Amino acid sequence: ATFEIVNRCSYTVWAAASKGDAALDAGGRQLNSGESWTINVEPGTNGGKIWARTDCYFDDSGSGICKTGDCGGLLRCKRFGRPPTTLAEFSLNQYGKDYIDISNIKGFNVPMDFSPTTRGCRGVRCAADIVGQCPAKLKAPGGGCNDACTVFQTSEYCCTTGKCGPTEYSRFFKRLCPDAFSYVLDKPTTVTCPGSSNYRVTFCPTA
Repeated sequence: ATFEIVNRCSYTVWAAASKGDAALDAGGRQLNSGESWTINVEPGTNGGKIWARTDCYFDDSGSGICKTGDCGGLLRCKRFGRPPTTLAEFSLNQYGKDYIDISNIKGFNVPMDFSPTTRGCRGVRCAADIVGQCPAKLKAPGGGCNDACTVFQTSEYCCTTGKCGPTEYSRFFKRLCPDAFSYVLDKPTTVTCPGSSNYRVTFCPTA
């Protein structure tokens, strides 16, 4: 499958693509404002994620650190990123279908649209100004808005019992972005697309 990753932000993002134990395609790439990166994601991929990283410092070897979404200090991500990270999440070719969503469960850093290229399903978007509205206690020191589980590390927020409901902090994200997951047991906002669809992930969407 094809995923076009497009940076329409006024700032650079270091795009990342991983399925948690491995890179998808090259795993990461610097996208200056206006740049795009088209990757191939293998059919059958489950638990794939694409996200933006902001304010990265990499040396010539591709090692360093990002202020949001850092993946083990690498330019080319193999693992998932440090919160806060707006997440484009997908599993492909699952019983004939693809499944896509956006999640704020690990916080929000960059506004995102995640849409199919085909007409056979809809896209989803979380592009409200969550960082500008972020409650003080959730503000992340390098930018972005942490989820409450990251900040407080209690079962109320982390759902580590498999038993949790909405909170004032999940509702902060959910009201701003109803189409994104705001906590683990949120009413699902996963979209069913035709199997073997192609997609576009847009940072700072306007269309």
